[PDB]
Amino acid sequence: HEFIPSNTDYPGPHHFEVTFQQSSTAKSATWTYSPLLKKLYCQIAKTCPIQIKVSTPPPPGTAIRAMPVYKKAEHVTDVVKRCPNHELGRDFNEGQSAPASHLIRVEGNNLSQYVDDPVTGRQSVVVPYEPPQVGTEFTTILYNFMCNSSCVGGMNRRPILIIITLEMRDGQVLGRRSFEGRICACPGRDRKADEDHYREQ
Amino acid sequence: FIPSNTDYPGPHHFEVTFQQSSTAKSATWTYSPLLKKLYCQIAKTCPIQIKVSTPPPPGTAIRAMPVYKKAEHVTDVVKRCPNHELGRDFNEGQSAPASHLIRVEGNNLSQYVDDPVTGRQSVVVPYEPPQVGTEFTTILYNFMCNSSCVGGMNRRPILIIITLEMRDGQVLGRRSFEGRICACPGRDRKADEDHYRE
Amino acid sequence: HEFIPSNTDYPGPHHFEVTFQQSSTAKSATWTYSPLLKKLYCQIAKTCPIQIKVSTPPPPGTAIRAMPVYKKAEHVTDVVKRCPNHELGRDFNEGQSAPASHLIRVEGNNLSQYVDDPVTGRQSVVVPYEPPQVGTEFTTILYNFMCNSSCVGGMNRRPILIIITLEMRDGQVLGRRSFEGRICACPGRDRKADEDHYREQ
Amino acid sequence: FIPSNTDYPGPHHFEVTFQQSSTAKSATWTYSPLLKKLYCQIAKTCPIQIKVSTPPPPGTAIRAMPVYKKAEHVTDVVKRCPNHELGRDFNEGQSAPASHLIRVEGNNLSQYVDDPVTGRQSVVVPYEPPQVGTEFTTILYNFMCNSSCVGGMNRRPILIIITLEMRDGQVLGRRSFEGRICACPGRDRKADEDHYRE
DNA sequence: CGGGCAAGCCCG
DNA sequence: CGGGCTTGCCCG
DNA sequence: GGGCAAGCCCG
DNA sequence: CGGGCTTGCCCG
Ligand SMILES: [Zn+2]
Ligand SMILES: [Zn+2]
Ligand SMILES: [Zn+2]
Ligand SMILES: [Zn+2]
Repeated sequence: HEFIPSNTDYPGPHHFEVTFQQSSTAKSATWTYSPLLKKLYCQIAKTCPIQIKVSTPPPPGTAIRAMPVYKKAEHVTDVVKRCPNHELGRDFNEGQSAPASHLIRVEGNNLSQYVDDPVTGRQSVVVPYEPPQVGTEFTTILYNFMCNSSCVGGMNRRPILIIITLEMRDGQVLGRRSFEGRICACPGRDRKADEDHYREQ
Repeated sequence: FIPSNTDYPGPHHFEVTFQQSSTAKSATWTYSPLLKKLYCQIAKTCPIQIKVSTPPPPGTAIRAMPVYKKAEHVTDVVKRCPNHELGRDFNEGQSAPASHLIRVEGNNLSQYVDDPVTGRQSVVVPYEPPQVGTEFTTILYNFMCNSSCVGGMNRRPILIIITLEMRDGQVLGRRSFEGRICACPGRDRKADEDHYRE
Repeated sequence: HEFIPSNTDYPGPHHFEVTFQQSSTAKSATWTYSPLLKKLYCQIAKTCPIQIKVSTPPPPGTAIRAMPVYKKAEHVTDVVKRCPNHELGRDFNEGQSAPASHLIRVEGNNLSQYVDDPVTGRQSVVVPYEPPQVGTEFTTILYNFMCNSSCVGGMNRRPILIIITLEMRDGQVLGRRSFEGRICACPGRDRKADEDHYREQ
Repeated sequence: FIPSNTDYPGPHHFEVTFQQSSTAKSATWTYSPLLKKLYCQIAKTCPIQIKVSTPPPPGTAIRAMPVYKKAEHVTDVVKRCPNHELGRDFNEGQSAPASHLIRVEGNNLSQYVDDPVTGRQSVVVPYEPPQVGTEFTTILYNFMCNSSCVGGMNRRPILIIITLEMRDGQVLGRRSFEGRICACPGRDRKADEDHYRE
């Protein structure tokens, strides 16, 4: 029943950590992350891997949820859905399991379930927590974002925050991480432009 | 027929004219006589002037229909893009279908036509004589998508075709002009006119 | 009937002219008229004397209609009424003879009629023709304008035209004259400001 | 019936803060900590942050009520100007009373009170505890008239009184700040702060 | 009667 | 985002 | 009205 | 891959 989802980082018991590994320096690169600005820059409907870590294994049945919220207060109350244009296109909605309205999708996990809170009307996607893989330090979830930030009728130029939540079976919060998201035509350019705007302060 | 263009004044000489407009960069609308092109903002009231040599038949009307200019695209029926069609911004008002690009404001006797087989869409109003002492009959048009709209007109130029016609359907007058729906009509006109000079 | 009343001057077969007498130059004169800009500057709810003259007198039961219309196309279709504040206002609707909604009222005539066409919702005011008071060139009608142009919720800040129509006993327009209206606190100030501000274009 | 705007952080250390905000001339809102004063654009989303250390009481709710600052006018109820109340521009589409100055934006549990005897207007929401990991409960307010509006607050300032209450209407906590609803909060703030040194 | 200001708003 | 043009209204 | 934003065109 | 331009929109 939580309208206006919290976005403050909260490592919780197990020290919940969200990080970004690959970095492909380019203007029109499928994606990249600005640590300085705590902002992910990503191409529409492209695969992008995010890295999740814990020190101590979370209780059984724990899940990981991703949910978008608007950064600005005026808009915060507005639910982040896909724009009409992209929603109704056959592109990407042709025989998917994911609803057409959802902005965030998970790539490569069939256990992934798409939540439409019946009261708060909020949209999100959850997957069960998996402990890395024996050689590894990270549980890698791979996400898809299905609309550009600029998309008219949808996000319409308005910034969003992506909130990753480590949760119990019932939904209790164990860990939280948030970061700004921008779905772009060209991540590198838009990143550099914003990073320079920060340098020029 | 789908869809005639060539201008034809006729028995009553049908003239479509535009009054003097703002030169402003974001003026709700403007007309370039040089380029025979109307530049107008999305959803803004855009007045057009109709003139005839002789008082026409009683059961006669004026219809406006959009069609793509370029040879490739004429086939395609021009409607509103999905975003604007479904978005709440102007469709909340009862009067016109949300699909139609061209809308008529201020007239209640606005008939929105969807040809049942050649799915062309257009808007018609009964012709009225100018009010006493007046040269022009003014119709108020609204254009409900930007020319640039993706999944709609998608940056493709279109002509607006104003036809004077009988209840029968006989087309006694035809006039047309290029249309562009944009954010900054003044700017885009100026820019075009400069580039016609090249 | 008409939903766009035309503004176009139409001198009648009976030579219809709408005139203004000498107009006090003071900053906040009850009213003043710019012949240069063909616009009256009237104080809200003040006696504003209009001069009307004709070459040949018209048939009996011929009357004069005054109706406000927004000047610009973007607003043309909006009917010109009094703002909510002033309409429901107690401050000027005691001594009530007129509908509180009507912008334009007439002072001194009790044949003064208020038309509220229910077809096109168009508000106007009508009085029967009086051949100029004896020895006079013209007929003096007193108009009152009941809202400031700037009035919010009403005609807020949007210019208007006033259309005086020389009408036959049953409808037919015999002559028409229009002029811009601005209902302000300081007509003199606003007049000068306009006229001066025009003298470079 | 004057509401007690006298402040007391009672049992739980009841306090209201304002997050950091833009220093723009016409920024939707801004707060001068220096002056006990919130500068707000009309009908814009204005977030208030509430913090408590020990929350318990179950039926507890939070109400916001406007009152005039200067004592002469304190007796006068703070309603919306007739213009804005009767107007179309912000009323149809919501389920909040047209007369009330203060509205709550992101909440359906919000209830808009009309004091049967006092005729005072207020808006109450149930106390929601901060979400896990989170410092404060963040209530979204909007203010529906400019301070300057004639027929309402005739340029005369007001205070906003946020009260933490038991479902009986028992003041657990109270905090208050002066409000100014204007077109240009940044400008008015900057100017106001300056016109405080002497 | 005119000068001046507050506070909304528009245009560059 | 300012800077600067409104305008109703108060002051003297 | 100028300048900036941002999807996508072009070589 | 990046420089650049068009067209919407907001502001060193
Ligand atoms: Zn989209
Ligand atoms: Zn569109
Ligand atoms: Zn008024
Ligand atoms: Zn108000």
